[PDB]
Amino acid sequence: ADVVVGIQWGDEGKGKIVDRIAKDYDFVVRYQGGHNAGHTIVHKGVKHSLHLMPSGVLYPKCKNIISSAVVVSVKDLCEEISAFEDLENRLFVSDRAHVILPYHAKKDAFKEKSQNIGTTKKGIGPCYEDKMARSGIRMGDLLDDKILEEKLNAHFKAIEPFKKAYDLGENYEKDLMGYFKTYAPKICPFIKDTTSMLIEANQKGEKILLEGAQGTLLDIDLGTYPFVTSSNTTSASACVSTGLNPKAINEVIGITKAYSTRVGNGPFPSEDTTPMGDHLRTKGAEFGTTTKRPRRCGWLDLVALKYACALNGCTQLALMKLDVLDGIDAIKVCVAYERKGERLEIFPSDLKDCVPIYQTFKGWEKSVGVRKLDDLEPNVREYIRFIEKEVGVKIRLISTSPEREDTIFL
Amino acid sequence: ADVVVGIQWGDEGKGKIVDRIAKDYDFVVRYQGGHNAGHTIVHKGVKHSLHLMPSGVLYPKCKNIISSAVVVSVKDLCEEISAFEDLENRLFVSDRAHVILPYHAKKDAFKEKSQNIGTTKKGIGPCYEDKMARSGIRMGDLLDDKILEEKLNAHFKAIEPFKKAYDLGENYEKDLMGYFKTYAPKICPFIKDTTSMLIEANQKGEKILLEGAQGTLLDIDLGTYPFVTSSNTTSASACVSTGLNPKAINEVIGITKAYSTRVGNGPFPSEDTTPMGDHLRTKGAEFGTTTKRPRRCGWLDLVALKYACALNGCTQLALMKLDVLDGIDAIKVCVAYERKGERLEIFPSDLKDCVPIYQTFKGWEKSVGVRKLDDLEPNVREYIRFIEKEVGVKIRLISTSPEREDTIFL
Ligand SMILES: Nc1nc2c(ncn2[C@@H]2O[C@H](COP(=O)(O)OP(=O)(O)O)[C@@H](O)[C@H]2O)c(=O)[nH]1
Ligand SMILES: Nc1nc2c(ncn2[C@@H]2O[C@H](COP(=O)(O)OP(=O)(O)O)[C@@H](O)[C@H]2O)c(=O)[nH]1
Ligand SMILES: O=P(O)(O)OC[C@H]1O[C@@H](n2cnc3c(OP(=O)(O)O)ncnc32)[C@H](O)[C@@H]1O
Ligand SMILES: O=P(O)(O)OC[C@H]1O[C@@H](n2cnc3c(OP(=O)(O)O)ncnc32)[C@H](O)[C@@H]1O
Ligand SMILES: O=CN(O)CC(=O)O
Ligand SMILES: O=CN(O)CC(=O)O
Ligand SMILES: [Mg+2]
Ligand SMILES: [Mg+2]
Repeated sequence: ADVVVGIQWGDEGKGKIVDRIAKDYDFVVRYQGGHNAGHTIVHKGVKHSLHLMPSGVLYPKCKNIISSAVVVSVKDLCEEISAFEDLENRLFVSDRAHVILPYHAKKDAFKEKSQNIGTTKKGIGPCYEDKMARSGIRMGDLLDDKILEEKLNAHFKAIEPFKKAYDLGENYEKDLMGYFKTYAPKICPFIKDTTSMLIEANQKGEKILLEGAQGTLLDIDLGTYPFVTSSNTTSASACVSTGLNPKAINEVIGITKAYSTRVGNGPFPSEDTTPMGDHLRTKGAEFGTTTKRPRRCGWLDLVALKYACALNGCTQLALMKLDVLDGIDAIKVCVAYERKGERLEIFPSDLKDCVPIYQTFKGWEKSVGVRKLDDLEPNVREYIRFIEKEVGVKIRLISTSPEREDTIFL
Repeated sequence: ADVVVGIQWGDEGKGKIVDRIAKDYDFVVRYQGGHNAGHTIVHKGVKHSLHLMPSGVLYPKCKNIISSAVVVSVKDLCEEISAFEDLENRLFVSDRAHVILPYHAKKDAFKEKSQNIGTTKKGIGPCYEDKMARSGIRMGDLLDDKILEEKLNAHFKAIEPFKKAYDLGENYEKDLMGYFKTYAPKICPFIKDTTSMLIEANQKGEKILLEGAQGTLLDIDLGTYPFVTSSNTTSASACVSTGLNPKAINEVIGITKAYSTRVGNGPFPSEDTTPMGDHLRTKGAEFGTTTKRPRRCGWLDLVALKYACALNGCTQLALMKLDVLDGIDAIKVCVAYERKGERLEIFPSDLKDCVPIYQTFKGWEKSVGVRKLDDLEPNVREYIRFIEKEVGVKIRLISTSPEREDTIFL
């Protein structure tokens, strides 16, 4: 199995890369996160913004799997399903995936008033909380009405003291029963034991592609806590809960932009808050695929990149959005941190007082839409060479526009 | 890096195996769980029951690491530290590990009144809940008094509505400040960036052994939910949050008993509730290393074992407690499940109505203390051969008593 992982703070271009390479796989698997994710595919002038639907959906011969460590908003997934034809037998949702309830999004919004993490307000964190509490509802529960009713009854009891605090509707209980009466029949045909499916697929030598969501620096354990998502986002997360094991991982494709973004609060050493950062936002159209929030923009940070590469075991890199830098006279790359007169070459566990140390590169003019290495300007290829040398991983895919085919393969 | 994982429901003999093989490693790493774990080492008539302390502690040249996905009761860890000499520079606790507060154990006990999971009542689940909420305190916070005070102040506000419900002391707030004034100075010298330590150790080719806690069937995602622990327990969990990556995993040693146990509630297809199960409990001294609860006992279940082997990628097996079966005339092994007239060869996602189908093996008389394959009775070796054939993984370690040296290496 191969894994596509974002090695920054999300939105690196994972949807584009997965869609570009998915034709050569039998399964494409979303393995963590929820509909906080937003993965944009563009082909022939048509854009799809996927949230939980895996990015193999444009190849009908692929089997798309939503695996057990995902958190599922059933209504939102059904709305994604309605955008494609004949998804029966090419989309499967794990019976072990946990279910996001409206309470979760209301609780997310409420706690955000005081925590100020900048979550997507989709209820992801609270759903993972109920999973750890072992009180959460799983997709398999939707297959039996009596089991679902017992679990919903426990949920109604458990949340009663928070009805006013969380601004829960006075018809919350009747509305939620009606929610499942509406959406359970639509989603139930897709619910399967996907763990067994992937155990068997691995044993049979089928080609499996695992699609990460978020990025390494948003990992609950190893990212910029508490400014992180509530799931593990590294490549090993793809073999924790899918039915695969670490020995099955072959290629690990780390996705990185030629600059940096994050959306929401938290440390960002190479952030550019000057009008150049605003230029990156405008030219790169850096607005959240899910929330439409303006992203924070900055320069590529190789200290953080080396850390993420180590945690993932990247065997190749995909370098994205080189075209956004067209016309910028000087490109900065953070190669180290200064901290109180100390030069840090290694990503620390606390980013307080870490100031970027920049190396500057000569810019280029017209990488947009280029499809051959021969046609890239010398200064682009010099930038690429530097990144490869510093990180120690070959850049094998280069993206020069949102379009699927505007990609160089090496 | 090599990984030792329990492939049943915990208590397979992981502490014994890790201690038996740890002399040949530079690092021994606990990577998940908390002091719910209880790992028993016996050597020369002296027993150590470890809970969070890694099982390389009896080899002073080893470096023992408590990694980031662990949950840490500081008082309990300090009490373990006091049992060994000169642990400075051979024990390191990740600055990213989360801290178990007394509130967590009180909340665990309270929710257990209605959930009846049968947790160890150590506060593990609630601590992982606060991690997903991104409100949890991490070990690195203990290194700065101002940061700890701000986080404790938020904790006091957050828990106030539960003071009566959870039977929190009226001096809870002053007691908890005093708790950290007592224990933070003792633990602070051990707190380090262990992620960077293991990134570097892996890059340098040092020998790393990862010690699992619990077992595969207790995995939060893929185990017998909700009768599971709140962490991931498979071998990939060892490369999610430690600083390693899946490509670094070499050997995966799956630890299994020659029969089965679980402690706490939940499905157990091969459970034996007759006096034979009571005999297994007495002869095997099957009482929880942590809680002293009597374990539920039963027969080896190869359907569940094949599932766990697939999730972990086991390259070798360690077969434990063969000596407990000495004198039993017929040994049963569950080779399949019957479910409503259907024969299941593959572990299903719901164990309801699954009845064990048994194959019977001729017993043996005196495997206890045997140290050479030549000295094992033919019927023992026939049993071993069958397990290896059915599971497809070679049994490389055979344990014939609690003692470190009562182990056969192949
Ligand atoms: N200009 C440009 N845009 C790109 C390129 N690759 C992807 N995109 C667009 O960049 C944005 C990436 O954000 P997003 O879809 O959230 O990334 P993901 O979450 O990693 O899939 C989307 O609008 C993509 O269509 C590229 O090479 N150049
Ligand atoms: N009789 C016998 N006891 C064993 C053997 N291996 C380990 N033990 C004991 O079996 C129990 C294993 O439970 P525990 O320590 O909780 O296992 P762990 O959690 O996997 O380390 C302990 O009392 C060990 O001392 C064996 O081969 N034979
Ligand atoms: O509890 P959450 O709702 O998950 O928010 C926690 C933090 O993580 C951010 N976040 C969550 N998903 C993100 C994403 O997804 P993709 O790369 O898959 O498209 N890309 C970028 N940022 C993302 C949020 O802004 C916030 O900072
Ligand atoms: O929330 P928790 O306190 O973790 O309880 C959840 C469930 O998991 C059991 N449990 C937890 N740790 C266990 C263990 O550890 P070692 O193998 O590492 O010694 N061995 C066996 N069972 C174990 C508990 O009995 C319960 O069923
Ligand atoms: O693509 C998804 N994001 O950028 C998260 C968001 O929209 O906030
Ligand atoms: O070794 C630890 N266990 O068996 C868990 C417990 O004691 O309950
Ligand atoms: Mg996105
Ligand atoms: Mg134990």
